[PDB]
Amino acid sequence: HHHHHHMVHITLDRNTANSWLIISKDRRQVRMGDTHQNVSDNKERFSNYPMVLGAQRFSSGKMYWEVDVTQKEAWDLGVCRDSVQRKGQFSLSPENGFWTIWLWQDSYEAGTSPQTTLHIQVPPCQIGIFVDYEAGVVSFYNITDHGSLIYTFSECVFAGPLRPFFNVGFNYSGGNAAPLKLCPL
Ligand SMILES: CCOc1ccccc1N1CCNCC1
Repeated sequence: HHHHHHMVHITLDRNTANSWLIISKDRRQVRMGDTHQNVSDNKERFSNYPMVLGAQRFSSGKMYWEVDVTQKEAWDLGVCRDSVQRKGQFSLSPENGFWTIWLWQDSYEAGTSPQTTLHIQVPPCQIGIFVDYEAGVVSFYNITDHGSLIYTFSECVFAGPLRPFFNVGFNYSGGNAAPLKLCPL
């Protein structure tokens, strides 16, 4: 791909974070803490999952960013509507306002309903996310494998402003403590 030139500087929005998340001072890294992080509750926080949004809102244009997933066992990445449900249980689907891929139990899947199997020969350590608002496209790239395509959602119905979306995953195993990191441009 030649999408790198639409690079945007993403930072994480503390106010949207699940109360167990720890966001770095520079707002570029997030990990699961071992306990509640001593913040007050608010209507923006994701309550059932270790999720957080980017601060940036997009309603037009082409945008690209990269995320480091090194040594993680489980995570979700992509974009979502600003108006997604924050409280209780829900599935990641375009019908619910999410355009995502994930790693879970040694397999990669796209968050369609039902989910779609991904075919990745080189497990990625960094993922590139490309959004073309006008075209209705969200694409995922394997930076570890020379930028090879992972998945494209097309004919997307964004239906409002979009925010970068992250899930660091639980750490029931003791093997998923590593952070998600936004990579430099
Ligand atoms: C591990 C302690 O639990 C959480 C920690 C952070 C977010 C959600 C949960 N729950 C929500 C209720 N179901 C169990 C996990």
